[PDB]
Parts: sequence; structure tokens; C-alpha cells
Amino acid sequence: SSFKAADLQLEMTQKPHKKPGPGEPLVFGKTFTDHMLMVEWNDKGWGQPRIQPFQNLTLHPASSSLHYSLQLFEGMKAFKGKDQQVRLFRPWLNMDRMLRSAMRLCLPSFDKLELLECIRRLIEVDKDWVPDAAGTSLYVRPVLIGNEPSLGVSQPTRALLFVILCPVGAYFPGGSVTPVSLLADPAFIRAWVGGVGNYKLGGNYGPTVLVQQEALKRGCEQVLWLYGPDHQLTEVGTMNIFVYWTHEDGVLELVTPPLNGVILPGVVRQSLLDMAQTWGEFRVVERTITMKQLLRALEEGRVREVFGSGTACQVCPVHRILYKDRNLHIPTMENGPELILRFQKELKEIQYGIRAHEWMFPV
Amino acid sequence: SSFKAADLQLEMTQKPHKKPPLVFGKTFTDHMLMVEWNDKGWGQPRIQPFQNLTLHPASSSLHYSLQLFEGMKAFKGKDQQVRLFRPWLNMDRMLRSAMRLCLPSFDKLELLECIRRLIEVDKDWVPDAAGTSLYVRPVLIGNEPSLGVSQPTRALLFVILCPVGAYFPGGSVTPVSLLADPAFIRAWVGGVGNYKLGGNYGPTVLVQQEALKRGCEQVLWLYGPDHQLTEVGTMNIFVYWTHEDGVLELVTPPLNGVILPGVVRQSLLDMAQTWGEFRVVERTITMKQLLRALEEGRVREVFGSGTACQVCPVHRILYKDRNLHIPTMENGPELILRFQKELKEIQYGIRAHEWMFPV
Ligand SMILES: Cc1c(C(=O)Nc2ccccc2CC(=O)O)sc2nc[nH]c(=O)c12
Ligand SMILES: Cc1c(C(=O)Nc2ccccc2CC(=O)O)sc2nc[nH]c(=O)c12
Ligand SMILES: *Cc1c(COP(=O)(O)O)cnc(C)c1O
Ligand SMILES: *Cc1c(COP(=O)(O)O)cnc(C)c1O
Ligand SMILES: [Cl-]
Ligand SMILES: [Cl-]
Ligand SMILES: [Cl-]
Ligand SMILES: [Cl-]
Repeated sequence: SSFKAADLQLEMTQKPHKKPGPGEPLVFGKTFTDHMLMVEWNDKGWGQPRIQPFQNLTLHPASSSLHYSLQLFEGMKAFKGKDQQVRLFRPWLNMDRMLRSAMRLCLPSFDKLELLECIRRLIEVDKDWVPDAAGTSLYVRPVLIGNEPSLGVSQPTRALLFVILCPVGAYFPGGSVTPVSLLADPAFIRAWVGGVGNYKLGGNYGPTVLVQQEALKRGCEQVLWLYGPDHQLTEVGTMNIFVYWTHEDGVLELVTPPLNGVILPGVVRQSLLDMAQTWGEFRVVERTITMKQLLRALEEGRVREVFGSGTACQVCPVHRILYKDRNLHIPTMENGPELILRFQKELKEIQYGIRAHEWMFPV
Repeated sequence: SSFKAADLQLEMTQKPHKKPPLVFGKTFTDHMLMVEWNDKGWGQPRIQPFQNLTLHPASSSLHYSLQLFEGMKAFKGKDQQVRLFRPWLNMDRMLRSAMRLCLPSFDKLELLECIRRLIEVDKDWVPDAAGTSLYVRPVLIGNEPSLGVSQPTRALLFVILCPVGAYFPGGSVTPVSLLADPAFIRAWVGGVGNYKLGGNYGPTVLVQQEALKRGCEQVLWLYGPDHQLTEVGTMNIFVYWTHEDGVLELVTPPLNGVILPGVVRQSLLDMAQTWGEFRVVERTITMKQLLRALEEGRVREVFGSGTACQVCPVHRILYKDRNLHIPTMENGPELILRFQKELKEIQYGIRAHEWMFPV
């Protein structure tokens, strides 16, 4: 059985460090809060969870986390409203995803609600680290790793679950959408049907570093991940992809690829579908999108906006795709971008507690 | 640039562990190699007592799988002399893996010499009973304390050693049965299956469990709509058969992106080519080709190759819920035994060979 929040052990720090100031620009992900969550698993089950001072991990050099990538992570944001209340965005969905990732790598199960409560308690302890300036947030990074001291390629009998926290400044410095250019080269494949691209596993990210460098060398900012003989658009970098257009049947539509194995089921992605479906103003579908369809829609002036979704920026416009040595101008910014702006506005209102919503989990 | 073996620092253990049954991969020797890389380049390499790693919780090795490894064996002959099998090839492969993950390059011969010195320090750990060896596990990991999905500015290269028992205890070769289900995919063209990266292995644990549930020891990894045979577990696959053109041949899949280029694999090709007794070819092999050849009695032996076992016969493949009998063992298995014997004689120093690197 799972670790329990009722069993939480707490150790407050004695060497708190300076919090970064809002005036200094932060590169993402290098500054951490004072405490962390740690829980250890062995064949007899989970130990008691603990909130402890941020500190190093001590791992056996044969730890399967480091040899066979028995590792997975999550990523979600907590937001502090003007009322000073801290709230997590739809964290239940992150817990569901984390558990699915754990089962895929034969890592131990845990109770999703017990972990969520332990994370709440951690953020509570480090509440002062949650910034409240516009467009700022606290990024929460749960990790589960195998930790068997053995070179056998096997299900581990030991594991570690920890959570660390990282305050974040504004993704769009200035407070306004900045479009990105994408390299679409079918030679690079992020994930395959039957593979593990639909789980947030460490192994899906390391191989992308070189491909992202290649995008930069070709004058693009991010990678448009193509899949199959028909060059399906799957994801943009570490963002889910959305296209807002009049479809071939003449109907105004928001489409994003379906969860058929090569798509990471984004929490923001699900939220944009939920939100747009609720409005009931245009068709909202999950369907494959091909480069042939995009090329045709662009030539016929049917595309309004293309954008990525994710925790990192919420919604990110795309203005250009480099495909088969040709630049495709995507007219997103010449169309408002109305839908992008609307999503950003309504997400912000929910996230910073301007309007109450069941999507927000209060800390 | 590179760390230099000339700068190697040695610190001997003050708490030596009692030496050695042996389940693979759980027993380690007294010392390890460690080298750190940061913005000032590579530090000096050190041999230190076996000990835990201390890693920042944001270390990119644990979040984005910036990790790769190697595996090679040292063997102790009757002359008590220890020798590594074709280690230059492992160094070449390690460097290819490092470049693929944007990890720092190093000089292959400098690493090789540091590894030689490590094994030398722990030489009494190398067993000398029949079929036994010392397994050498170099690892290179990213070590940036950042959640950015980026090329690291810090890294760690370490090497640990395991004594290993006989793969076929008692000497008799025993075949493996395979589950062949196209639902499972190990790697894809445009992926990273041809590098020895940690990320390729974690995902196979659940698949292997499913094979065992279906009463099979290992996974036959199929690829493409034509069900190309790619690998057997973590072994390269060979088929010894009379081909459709009437010619007796040894075939293994080509290095087209989904095949990890094994050192033993390359060695079997080299050895068979040297014999000049039958055709040796790298060619795609499909399940339909295999089924036809089996129906027509053209298959002699099917086997996997790898550092773990050198060679391992296959006698059964479960495909589309049907058991395919592979007549490997009924055929000796003559070729498998021949490869096994020659490799053994080379590895334990019974016959001189440039493939062996003395420690
Ligand atoms: C969260 C985040 C970044 C990131 O790399 N995230 C990430 C990491 C691994 C896999 C997927 C993702 C995608 C995701 O968080 O949406 S870069 C970044 N820049 C500014 N502000 C942010 O909040 C931020
Ligand atoms: C080396 C080894 C094993 C292993 O799992 N190795 C391995 C690990 C990760 C990727 C590929 C491989 C394949 C390879 O070493 O040939 S299991 C095993 N059992 C008995 N004796 C051994 O020497 C042995
Ligand atoms: C994390 C991630 C996303 C976005 O998921 P959110 O839950 O919306 O932050 C999209 N694609 C990939 C490949 C990812 O790793
Ligand atoms: C390590 C490995 C092999 C065998 O390589 P050798 O260098 O012969 O030990 C084969 N296939 C895969 C997938 C591997 O990881
Ligand atoms: Cl899914
Ligand atoms: Cl060689
Ligand atoms: Cl190759
Ligand atoms: Cl062996």
C-alpha cells in the first residue's frame, strides 16, 4: 500500500537561501526552493514521506535510474492570486499521468491523492517562494526513479519518489505572445505507435537535444515532430499542437491530434479542448493532421491560427514552418491571434483566482 | 579536449569487501573510475573506492535520460593473465552514444588506459573458472542541475566492475524461446535504437514480463509491416540457413538504424568471413522468409549474439499464437558451438589474437 500524508515527517531548513527577486531575469529551471519531498520504496512497500531541506541524492553507482532510464517526471504549475491564495492547475490529471508512466516502467504504484496532499503540504511549507507578479508561477517537478543496485535489466525492488519546486518568471517577457518558427524534417522521429511517447519518461527527452540544436542551425526555434508516411503533425517541441482553420468541409474548426500513442496527453491540451467545447461556438475535434492538409489549407487561405500548448507557456503561436526546404508562412499573428488571445485570457482568469473554478486546487 | 590517463589519481579502499552462486550484476569490486567534466573541461581521472554518487536532485541524468553505458568483458586465462575483448570497439561505440546525447567527447585510448588501470587494481576480482569473466560497465551521464531540456555543461564518466559466473553453467548450451508480437517496438528508423542509451532499455522491462507470462524467455523484436526480425532481447540475431537462391549462408540484419551494432555481432561476421566456407551477409530478415525456410527445411540454426553469452541458440518462437520449432539444437548446433569454442579460445588466451587487449 501507498505512503500516506498522515505519516508525513517534517524537517525545516536551517540554511534558507535568498529567493530570486522579480527584477532579475531567470533562465528556467536552475533555482530551487528550500524544501523537497522524498519517499523511498522497497520490496516491503513505501516508507513514510518526508518534507526535508533541499539536498543532494545519494545513489548507488549501479542504480537502474542511471543505466536503464527507469525514470519519469511530472510538471505542473501553482499560481498565487492577488488574494495571496496559492492554487494548483488541475493537478489530479498530472497524478493520473504520473501513475500511468510508473506502470509503463514497472515502477511502484502509489495513491494519487496521497501524493497530491504531500505536494500540497510541501508547497505550503515553501509558500513564500510562490511569486505573484504577472505571468509568474511555481513549477512543481515530481520524479519517480528506479533505484535497484543491479545491472540486471529488470523491474526494480527499490525506488525513490521526490518532488522539487522552481519559481518561474514570465515566459513571454513583456507580457505578450511571441510566435515561433519550426523545423519540420521527417528524418527525426520523437515517438512511435507501440512505443512510450505518450508517457512523460526521461528517455523521450534526451534524444531531442541534438534535434533541437539542428533546428537552431537551420534558423528555426523549435521542432515540428512529424510521424508516418503521411507526415502527420504530432507535437511542437514539448507542446501539443492545435490548428484553427476552416476545414475541407467548410466548417470552422479547432483540431488537435488524437491520443493514439505518439502524443503526450497534455493537461493544457485537455483544458483547451474542454474550454472550446464548452463555448460551443465552433467544431472541436481530435483528428490527425497531415502536412498535405496544412499545405492545402494554407494555399486556400483557410488557416487562421496554429499554436502549441503546454505548462511552459500555456499557448504559443507559430508563424513559420520550414518543410522540404520551403518556408510556410503561418498567418497566426495576422489573425489576431484571436483564439490564442482568448485562451490565454480565460486560462489566466482561472489560474490567478480572478474567477473561481473547479480546475483549481487550493494549497 | 580529454582527461589523460597520465593524470590518474589512485585511492585504495580501506574497507575491502569479501569476494564471492552469482546472479548477474549485483556484486561489485572494490574500486571504480570517476572523471568529472564542467566548464573548465575534464578534471583528472581517479580510481577511488567503490562508493555512492552524490547528485543534485535536478541532475539532467535523472530527468531527461542524459545517460549512456557500455558493456564489455575481461577474461582471466590459465596464465592468470587478464585480457579485454576488442575494447576499442566499445570505446568507439561509447563516443557515438555521447555525441548523440550532446555529452562531452573524450579520447578513446585515454579512457581505455584508465579502464586498464582500474581492472589492474581489482585484478584479483577477475574469476578464472570456466565461462566466468569480469563485466566492465562504463557510464557517461549529464549532470546539469537544471530542469532545462538542454545540452549539459556538466557531466560524469564512471566505470564499475562485476565478476560474472558462467552463462551456461556446467558447459551445456541451452536455447531460449521467444515471443514475437509486432505490437512491441524496440526502436525505429529515425530513433536512437542503434546507440547504447539507457532510454532504450527501461521500456523493455514490461515487454519482457509479458514474454514470461506467455511462457517465453525473451522477446523477438519485430519491425515494420513486413515483420523484420531485428534483435532477440538485448542480443543481435543470426540465421544460418540455405537461402532461396540455393546458397548456404549466415545472415544478420543490416545496420539500418534499429540494430545496436554489437561487438560480438561484428566479431562473428569477421570470423565467418575469415573461414570463407559459406556466404556471410547483412540482409533484412522477415518472419515470412523465416516461415518459408522452416517449412522448406532450409533453416539450420538461429541464435543471438552479445557480451552476456557470446552466442545463444534459439529453439522456439511464439508468433501469431503458434509455436514455431527452430531446429537449432538438432543441428548440433554445429555453427554455434564452433563460434563459442573459437571465441573462448581467443578470450582466455589459448590462442593468440589481436582482438585481445592485455591488462
Ligand atoms: C516549464 C518550462 C519549461 C520546460 O522545459 N518544460 C518542460 C520540460 C520537460 C518536458 C516538457 C516541458 C514542457 C512544459 O513544461 O510545458 S521551459 C520554460 N520556460 C519558461 N517557463 C516555464 O515554465 C518553462
Ligand atoms: C552482461 C549480462 C547481462 C545483461 O543484461 N547485459 C546487457 C545489459 C544491458 C544491455 C545489453 C546487455 C547485453 C549484453 O551484455 O550482452 S545478463 C547476463 N547474464 C549472465 N552473464 C552476463 O554476462 C550477463
Ligand atoms: C509535458 C509535455 C507536453 C505538455 O503537457 P502539459 O501537461 O500541458 O504541460 C506536451 N508534449 C510533450 C512531449 C511533453 O513532454
Ligand atoms: C549491448 C547490446 C547488444 C550486444 O552488443 P555486444 O557489443 O555484442 O555485447 C545487442 N543488442 C542490444 C539492443 C544491446 O543493447
Ligand atoms: Cl494516452
Ligand atoms: Cl578490435
Ligand atoms: Cl549503426
Ligand atoms: Cl561469456
